[PDB]
Amino acid sequence: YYKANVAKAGLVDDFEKKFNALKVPIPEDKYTAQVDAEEKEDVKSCAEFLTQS
Amino acid sequence: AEVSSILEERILGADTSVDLEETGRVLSIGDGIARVHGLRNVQAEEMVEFSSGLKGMSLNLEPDNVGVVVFGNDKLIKEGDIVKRTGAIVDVPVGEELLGRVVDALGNAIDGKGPIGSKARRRVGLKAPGIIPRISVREPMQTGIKAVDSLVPIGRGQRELIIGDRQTGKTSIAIDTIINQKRFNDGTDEKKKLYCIYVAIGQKRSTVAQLVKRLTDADAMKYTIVVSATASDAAPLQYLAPYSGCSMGEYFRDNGKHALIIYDDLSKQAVAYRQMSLLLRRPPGREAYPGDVFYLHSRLLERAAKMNDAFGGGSLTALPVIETQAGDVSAYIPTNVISITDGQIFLETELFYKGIRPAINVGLSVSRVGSAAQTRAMKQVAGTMKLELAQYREVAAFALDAATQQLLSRGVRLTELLKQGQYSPMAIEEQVAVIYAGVRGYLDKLEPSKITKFENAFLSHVISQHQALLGKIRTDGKISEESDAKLKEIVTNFLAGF
Amino acid sequence: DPVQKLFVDKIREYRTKRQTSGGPVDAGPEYQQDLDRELFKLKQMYGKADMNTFPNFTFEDP
Ligand SMILES: Nc1ncnc2c1ncn2[C@@H]1O[C@H](COP(=O)(O)OP(=O)(O)OP(=O)(O)O)[C@@H](O)[C@H]1O
Ligand SMILES: [Mg+2]
Repeated sequence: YYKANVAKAGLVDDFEKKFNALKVPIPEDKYTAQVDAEEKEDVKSCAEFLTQS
Repeated sequence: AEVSSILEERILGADTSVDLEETGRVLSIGDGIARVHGLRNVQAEEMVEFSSGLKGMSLNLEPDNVGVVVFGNDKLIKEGDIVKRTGAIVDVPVGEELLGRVVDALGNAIDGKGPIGSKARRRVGLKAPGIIPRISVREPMQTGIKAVDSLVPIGRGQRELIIGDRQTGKTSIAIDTIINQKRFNDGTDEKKKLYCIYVAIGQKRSTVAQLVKRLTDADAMKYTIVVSATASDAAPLQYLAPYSGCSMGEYFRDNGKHALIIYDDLSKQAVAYRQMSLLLRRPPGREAYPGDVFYLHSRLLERAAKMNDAFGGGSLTALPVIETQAGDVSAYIPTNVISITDGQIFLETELFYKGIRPAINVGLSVSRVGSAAQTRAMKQVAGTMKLELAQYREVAAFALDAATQQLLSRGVRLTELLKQGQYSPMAIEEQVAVIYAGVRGYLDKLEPSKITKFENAFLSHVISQHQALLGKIRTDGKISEESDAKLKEIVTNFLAGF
Repeated sequence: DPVQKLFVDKIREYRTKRQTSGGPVDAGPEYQQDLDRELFKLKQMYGKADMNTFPNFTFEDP
């Protein structure tokens, strides 16, 4: 419909095709570095705190 | 290119037929009222037309001349003009073709968007359904406001009244009711779909434009008609707009469907009628309103019926909006419409500014249907809430012992529970969940200033994790024992975790 | 139907308008002035982006 109500159907067709080809990026887990924290806990609640308790 | 072509398509079909028509000469035109001379066979409240394509209605049939009211501007009618009778009582288009269209009081499209494809017409001045077609009000009309769905419930076929001062939140209640019906209209069953009609009388065009764009944003014009007789529209149009909208809704109820019509305001239809009547020279009455000012409304609100299953089963709810002056409910038109309607919804400025929004004064607001036209879950919970607020209101004017201190605590918790925002109506099951949490003494631990937080948060939790429970409550339409036990554990868990 | 002389007269002035529309005939300066006015209003209301192709975003991760 959007292409069927525009004089330059070619320009909107090009917009549509560029939309089809081009996607979007996504973030990763660098901010999630808190990963490391879990390992440290594995010492207290299970190695240091657990054993001493 | 094709623009001119579609323009020609309009000429291609014209109105060749010229007929021999009865006429009359305008003896005197002034103030919007013409005194035609002739038109011997013109009927009463017939539609006549002027030489410039401008319509009018023959309201007075005096022996020597016919008093005609012009549906439009009056500068274009001269003396000695020509008035042709159309031979048809005033009538308007009706049908599903009107849905989503803004139209004027006479059914002419007002937003461009082409014309109306209506294939049928209905007379504005039709008699109300008899005593036999109707049947007591059974289903509930879901408004979305907690305080209206719980404390002053509205059924389908009822005629509630929203009465208050200026800028207390009446059009807001109307728009919330309109927007809420989206969930039912999107679904599948046709027994819940409710088509909404909004009659905007005397409101400046900017307000109606804001309203229409607001409905479009909430995607609520799929099923809404807007009949606007704004301030700049001659009095004969603001007079007639309620009746046009009521015909558009009578079409729906007469065909097994359900409709909602919202006159906004009727206190301005009364003023337009008074202007008409004073310019036809009819003697004035009390406050200058004509004597027939009660009839004006009673014949209009009596068309909001609930047809029995033999007559289709369709219904037509009505929510007239009145405007009082400084809360003087005892005025003239307010009292007339109060004694015409079923329930009422009193909005008060002292409550609007005290933080209670919607200002619904639950103490005075009434609904004759009450029990009936309420879902079983809401019936179970709102009853205890009603008793608790009734007790609280007695001992509220001050602010000791544990029992009454806890009574005040519960009352305040419920009060802050009943508040709400704008254009965010809630599904009935969500209202039940919130009110249940509030009334089962759970919130009594929390501070009151924080209650709103809980409310919001609680929903955003239940709306995702516990969709199944809400679906259960909706489908079964009651708080069964297992549903109650669930609700209990959900609320107990959430309260501590927050 | 071949009788309504006004009907065919309007159709004829139509056909003439069709043929003569090489450029908006009898436009006058009001034509251009208006066109500009509402074009500028629409441009302002919509945006100033690269009104030709897709402008790029280049977001920022959390
Ligand atoms: N539930 C609500 N929460 C917050 N604000 C509200 C609520 N209801 C109404 N209002 C406010 O009240 C104002 C007036 O609302 P509304 O137009 O509904 O009242 P009204 O009596 O119809 O006004 P008028 O009669 O002048 O047209 C609005 O600007 C709105 O911000
Ligand atoms: Mg309003």
